[PDB]
Amino acid sequence: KWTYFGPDGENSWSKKYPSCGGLLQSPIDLHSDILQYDASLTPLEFQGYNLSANKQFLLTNNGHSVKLNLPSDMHIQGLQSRYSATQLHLHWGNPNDPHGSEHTVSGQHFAAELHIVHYNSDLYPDASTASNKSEGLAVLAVLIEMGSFNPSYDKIFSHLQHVKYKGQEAFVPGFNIEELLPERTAEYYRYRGSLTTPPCNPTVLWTVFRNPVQISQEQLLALETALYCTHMDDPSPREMINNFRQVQKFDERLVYTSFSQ
Amino acid sequence: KWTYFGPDGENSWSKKYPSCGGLLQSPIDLHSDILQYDASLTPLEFQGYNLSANKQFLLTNNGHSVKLNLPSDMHIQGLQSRYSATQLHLHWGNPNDPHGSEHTVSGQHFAAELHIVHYNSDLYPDASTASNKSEGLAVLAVLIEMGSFNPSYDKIFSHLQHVKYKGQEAFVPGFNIEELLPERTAEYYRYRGSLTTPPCNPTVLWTVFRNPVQISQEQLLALETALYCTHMDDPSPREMINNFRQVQKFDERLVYTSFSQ
Ligand SMILES: CCCSc1ccc(S(N)(=O)=O)cc1
Ligand SMILES: CCCSc1ccc(S(N)(=O)=O)cc1
Ligand SMILES: [Zn+2]
Ligand SMILES: [Zn+2]
Repeated sequence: KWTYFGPDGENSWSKKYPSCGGLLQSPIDLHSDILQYDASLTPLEFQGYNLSANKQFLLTNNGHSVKLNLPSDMHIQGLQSRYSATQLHLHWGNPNDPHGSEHTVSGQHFAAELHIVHYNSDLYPDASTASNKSEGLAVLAVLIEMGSFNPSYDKIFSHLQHVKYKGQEAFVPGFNIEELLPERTAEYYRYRGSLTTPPCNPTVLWTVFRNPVQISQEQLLALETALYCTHMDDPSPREMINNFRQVQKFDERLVYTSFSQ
Repeated sequence: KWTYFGPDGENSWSKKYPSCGGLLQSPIDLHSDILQYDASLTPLEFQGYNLSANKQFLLTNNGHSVKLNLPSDMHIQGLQSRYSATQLHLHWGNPNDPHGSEHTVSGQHFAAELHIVHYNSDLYPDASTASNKSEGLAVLAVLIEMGSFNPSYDKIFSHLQHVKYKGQEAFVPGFNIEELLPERTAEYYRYRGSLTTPPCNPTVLWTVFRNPVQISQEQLLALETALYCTHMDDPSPREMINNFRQVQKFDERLVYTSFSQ
């Protein structure tokens, strides 16, 4: 239907998803020439991130990433409208080239990238309806690099073996999703862009935190090697690797920063 | 009517040119994880590059770049067949952002890039026929950085006001094409890839020289302001700027280097 490789990879998405060839596409390279400090960019507030340890949240392998469903009482405060959470998921490379973030900074990929997807619940009833509408979506992006073991990311990664194949689903006990955010969340890049996968709707307000998080080499290896993008009984299995989009052209536009220094 | 910007830009080329969505696409980012030294990459020799100043060669704006036609007696010695020259041309950015190379190195763009296109003349009678056969083409790529004025490049650039519009033709006296190549041509990157424009045929043996050449800011500004993709009489003119493709996924390819450090 769509993939990140072969005949149905990214250069072919615009045949069935015309917005993939339209305006405002993400991701982009965040580089100094196009950065502009904007003192209007104040800190976001993450509300309802501390998920009940008494509730369970659905983890799925959807054949393109691993996604955790989030509840709509979790939201971002600080934007014009409230944006309520719908899901999180990740993008990564492969062990021979372990640099699979979607955004780059001064031309450099990070190892991986987490996206916490929210929709404008003041204007729209659910994420599906908001997804192709004005001001519809807001995604937070965390850049990931190898470093220290990260116990919070392991609250997700410990479940990967239960969602190895496309279609499979596991339950994850609530935990504080703010633990997956980096230091100094007040420091971020902000621009108007798009979903980085089909349908590529140009309806995303991006917030990419300035500082990366760390995960260990073993945790990064697990994320790169645990999943397949095929069904369990597919006689031709494919490993889920390199599930990021290449950077798009971004011309005569700025990315605004909440930091100058 | 494919372009580098807008609805007919590069995410849409695969709608009309299926090889643009196929394998083995160029350009690519040259970075350490995918480099491997190959001691079998011996030096090329450039034969018949010193074109007579008393002869003249056709310069044409083809709607996508500016190209200089080259004579078939100009050839590369050192591949497994003789490859004869057919044309050279360039890719570049724009006046406010002079960063328009096609290949990148460790995620950074150079100002511009020169391609000297050759075809297997042992097997094929012309470059068009060669272009759709396996390793039918060999392209040399020179990375261009903003630096000193370069009198040799100016033997092309001094004619740009005479090929401003699509289809226009000018004559350039012969000069020594080897003066467009960088220092230490024995140091290069080699990989199997494709044309970087439609029809994106995967039939190119690429050689990217390790070292860049320099042209001045004034020479880049001339190149970036002289030319149009449209005909002289077109009521909707379009500036020929940013005529480079984004880098492509490396579909399990390595890039081989003739230098080990
Ligand atoms: C509400 C849209 C659901 S589909 C979807 C597709 C891609 C993204 S991304 N990678 O965060 O831009 C997020 C969501
Ligand atoms: C012989 C093929 C002529 S068309 C052509 C199209 C693209 C290239 S490129 N930019 O050198 O890959 C070179 C030639
Ligand atoms: Zn994503
Ligand atoms: Zn070219």
